[PDB]
Amino acid sequence: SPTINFINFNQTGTCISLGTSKGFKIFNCEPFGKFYSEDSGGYAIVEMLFSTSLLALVGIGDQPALSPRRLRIINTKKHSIICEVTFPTSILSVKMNKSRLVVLLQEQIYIYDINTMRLLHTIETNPNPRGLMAMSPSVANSYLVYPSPPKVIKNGDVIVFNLETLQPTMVIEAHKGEIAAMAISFDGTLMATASDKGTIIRVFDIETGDKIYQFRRGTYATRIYSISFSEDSQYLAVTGSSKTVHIFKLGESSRHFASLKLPVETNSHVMTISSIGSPIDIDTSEYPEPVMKMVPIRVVSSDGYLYNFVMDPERGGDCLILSQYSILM
Repeated sequence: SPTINFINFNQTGTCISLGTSKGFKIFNCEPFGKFYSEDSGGYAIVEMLFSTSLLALVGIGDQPALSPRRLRIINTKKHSIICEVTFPTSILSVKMNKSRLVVLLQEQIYIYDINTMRLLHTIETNPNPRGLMAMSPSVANSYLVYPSPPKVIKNGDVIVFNLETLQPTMVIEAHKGEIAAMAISFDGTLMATASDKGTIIRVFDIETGDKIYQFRRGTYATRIYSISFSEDSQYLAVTGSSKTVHIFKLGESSRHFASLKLPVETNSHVMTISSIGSPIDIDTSEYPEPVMKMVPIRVVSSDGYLYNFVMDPERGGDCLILSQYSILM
């Protein structure tokens, strides 16, 4: 039985990247199935480009060849190695769209042309120990957002950086405290942020800097693990240490529009990621709660299961858990 170290969806929500102590795995979401697998060694980062065969790996450290300071770019259809780049400190994050690749270190950001692999720019950051950043999956609004703390008020400033021209566009005073999560809409239009107090979720317009939405999350401060826009930007999923997943609806303030309840059986210190899918149609029977259009949402947990929920786009509330599958069987 292997330990899970990393999980992510691809930019579309159709595939799952996963990295364990013994290899890495790649799944299709629906109909669920392993698409690729490898027993090489321990991995810390496994990141996809949308459904191309290119993926980026960083080994966790149980091998001389996969030090945490090394990005390796592989092709799964060719079984080839496109490239490898090394960095002065451990890699904390890797993000991609079809024009640029970004590697995130605690105090630097590296920005590459993804076809050439020519390094285009490097940003010197103040310490980002939590490896927080968000990158637009659309080339047309190709934006990267990353936290901008003071070098040890204004702890929750965020930098919006234009990847195409490699120049910063604005500073958003998003939060009063350290940033704890960030997401960017599929069209590179909106940004969503939360601070380490997880009480308030904010949504800004990238072009303006104008705060467009503010949601209250929970009552007492709890940690936030993830934020994700649905592709049409009408819903926003946030997961944190409460074992609850909250869905907020994007039309002063608002509490959450719906919630997902992961099974009581799961460990309570498990971290999760989610993605909200395009709506679909369901027959009433075979699922108590006659053909309504639900909104499907997927939640996958560190303990290694994928969960299928559906939300009622008009009534919200607590969402029904449709299904569950597992990784490494």
